[PDB]
Amino acid sequence: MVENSELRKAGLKVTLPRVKILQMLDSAEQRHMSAEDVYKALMEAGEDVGLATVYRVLTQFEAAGLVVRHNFDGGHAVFELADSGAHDHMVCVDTGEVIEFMDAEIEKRQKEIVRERGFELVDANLVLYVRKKK
Amino acid sequence: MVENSELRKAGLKVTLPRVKILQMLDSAEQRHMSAEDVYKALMEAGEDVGLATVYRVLTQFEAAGLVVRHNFDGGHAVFELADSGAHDHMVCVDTGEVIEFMDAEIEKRQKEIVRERGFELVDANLVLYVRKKK
Amino acid sequence: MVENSELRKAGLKVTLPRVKILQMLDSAEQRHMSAEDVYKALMEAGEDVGLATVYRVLTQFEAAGLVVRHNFDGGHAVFELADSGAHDHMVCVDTGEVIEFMDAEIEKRQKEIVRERGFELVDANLVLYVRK
Amino acid sequence: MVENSELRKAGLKVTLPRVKILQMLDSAEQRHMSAEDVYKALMEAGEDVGLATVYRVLTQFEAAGLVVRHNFDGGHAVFELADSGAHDHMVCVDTGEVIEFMDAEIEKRQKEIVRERGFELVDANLVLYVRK
Ligand SMILES: [Mn+2]
Ligand SMILES: [Mn+2]
Ligand SMILES: [Mn+2]
Ligand SMILES: [Mn+2]
Ligand SMILES: [Mn+2]
Ligand SMILES: [Mn+2]
Ligand SMILES: [Mn+2]
Ligand SMILES: [Mn+2]
Ligand SMILES: [Mn+2]
Ligand SMILES: [Mn+2]
Ligand SMILES: [Mn+2]
Ligand SMILES: [Mn+2]
Ligand SMILES: [Mn+2]
Ligand SMILES: [Zn+2]
Ligand SMILES: [Zn+2]
Ligand SMILES: [Zn+2]
Ligand SMILES: [Zn+2]
Ligand SMILES: [Zn+2]
Ligand SMILES: [Zn+2]
Ligand SMILES: [Zn+2]
Ligand SMILES: [Zn+2]
Ligand SMILES: [Zn+2]
Ligand SMILES: [Zn+2]
Ligand SMILES: [Zn+2]
Ligand SMILES: [Zn+2]
Ligand SMILES: [Zn+2]
Ligand SMILES: [Zn+2]
Ligand SMILES: [Zn+2]
Ligand SMILES: [Zn+2]
Ligand SMILES: [Zn+2]
Ligand SMILES: [Zn+2]
Ligand SMILES: [Zn+2]
Ligand SMILES: [Zn+2]
Ligand SMILES: [Zn+2]
Ligand SMILES: [Zn+2]
Repeated sequence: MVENSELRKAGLKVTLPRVKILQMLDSAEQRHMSAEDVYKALMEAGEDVGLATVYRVLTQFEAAGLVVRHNFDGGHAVFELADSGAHDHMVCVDTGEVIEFMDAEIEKRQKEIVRERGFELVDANLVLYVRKKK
Repeated sequence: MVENSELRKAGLKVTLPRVKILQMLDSAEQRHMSAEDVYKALMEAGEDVGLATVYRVLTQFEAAGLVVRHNFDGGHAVFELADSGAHDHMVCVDTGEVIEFMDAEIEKRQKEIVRERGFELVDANLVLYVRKKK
Repeated sequence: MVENSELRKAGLKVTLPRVKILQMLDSAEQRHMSAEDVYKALMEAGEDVGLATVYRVLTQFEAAGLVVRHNFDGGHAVFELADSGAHDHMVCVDTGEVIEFMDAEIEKRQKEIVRERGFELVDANLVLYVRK
Repeated sequence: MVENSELRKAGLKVTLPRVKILQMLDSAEQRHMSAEDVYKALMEAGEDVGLATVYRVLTQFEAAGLVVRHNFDGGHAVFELADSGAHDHMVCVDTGEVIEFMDAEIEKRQKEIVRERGFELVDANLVLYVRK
């Protein structure tokens, strides 16, 4: 996507680090990245952005809604482009593996539960902690 | 419930502060309490437990599974006795009001989504952020 | 008492809530406010900002460097303007009373420690948990 | 190298994972490990502890006072044995390099500040963010 239109969308001055990090997420191979993952990846692509900046920019992106922040294993923060796959996850509680899913039935029931009570749905989070039965 | 059987359940030496705080939760009027709420309430009932202890004991309880920890408004931690109502919440994103719900349809679909993929369900969290439409 | 100029240096478009929250933090300059505390105060003043809007603006400000975020008692987040005094606190473990202090000897020793190591000092944080 | 006696003082029943994780933290005493780092090491050693079990044990230890929890780079939690040295760190903002230091002048001034105020000192934390 057009990073510069997005940064204007979110009320954020277009600056070099903001554009480099957003390009990294857009083009990232792995969908769930730690702040350290983004910093390692920028080094790889030969971009000079310190870990402190990387985390601050991810925090602005989250607050602006560009990115969703999770804590699946409890011990480190995951950032994820804020698209519609970002809200439905199964977590293997023994390995830390994260698996996205989408079930139209559950998406529809969620809107029902909330309208029947006089509300509109702003946002849903569903996390399914799972174990491989055998 | 019998606090002392619970503390043994969870691998926790029975001590005065652990039993006072657990009695407070069991008998609390409000279901979602900050650490500050529990400390204020203990003062009220005329029990001498410092804020630092209160938070540490809640942290042990969470880790032992006796209590569930949420962050609904992003700005403060909520502790909640770990019963079956502790995993399904709507949050009014303008007021911070939290409302528990239970929908048997959604509970059943969640088990389906996970067995059809070779897993057993250890735990589910569902948070519905809502706005009062009018 | 409000500033769009503070927001610009931060690289942040000027908006109703950013301005209202920012001058709220300024016209209440030593309180150590939670997100809820800010939300309550705006309601008094008669603003209309949702609670989630408050917390997202305060997080934007933290990232931008306009505000410092602490968690003193473990339970709730404190948002403080990034002034001199915002990095040195004593904290009463039993009550959660928070108290800013500033000690020039301490602040001098910090810079010497760092200089004697070939580093420059970007920021320091000191928290003293105390009782009695 | 493992201790059920450490666990007892903490008020914690002695269990397989608590013991295995505890001696893992001891036989790797200056690493500043994440929950994942601990989980990986146990797998090497050939233990069988789930990742979520690791993190819950480390949280129990933090609450019990056996371990100190830091978040140095903002992104992941660090779990450190609560020894001397576990509360004073420099931190390279650009790389996340972490370095323990201890300075007796600083440690002396801290106790004077607190004493001159009628307080006793329960715990202090110093973090110096540095570059170059
Ligand atoms: Mn981790
Ligand atoms: Mn709050
Ligand atoms: Mn359904
Ligand atoms: Mn702080
Ligand atoms: Mn609190
Ligand atoms: Mn509090
Ligand atoms: Mn200072
Ligand atoms: Mn000195
Ligand atoms: Mn720390
Ligand atoms: Mn990280
Ligand atoms: Mn990290
Ligand atoms: Mn020290
Ligand atoms: Mn001195
Ligand atoms: Zn792009
Ligand atoms: Zn999450
Ligand atoms: Zn999440
Ligand atoms: Zn979501
Ligand atoms: Zn969804
Ligand atoms: Zn259905
Ligand atoms: Zn979202
Ligand atoms: Zn009871
Ligand atoms: Zn939650
Ligand atoms: Zn929750
Ligand atoms: Zn749950
Ligand atoms: Zn449920
Ligand atoms: Zn269904
Ligand atoms: Zn649970
Ligand atoms: Zn102005
Ligand atoms: Zn101040
Ligand atoms: Zn600071
Ligand atoms: Zn700072
Ligand atoms: Zn032993
Ligand atoms: Zn150490
Ligand atoms: Zn410490
Ligand atoms: Zn400590």
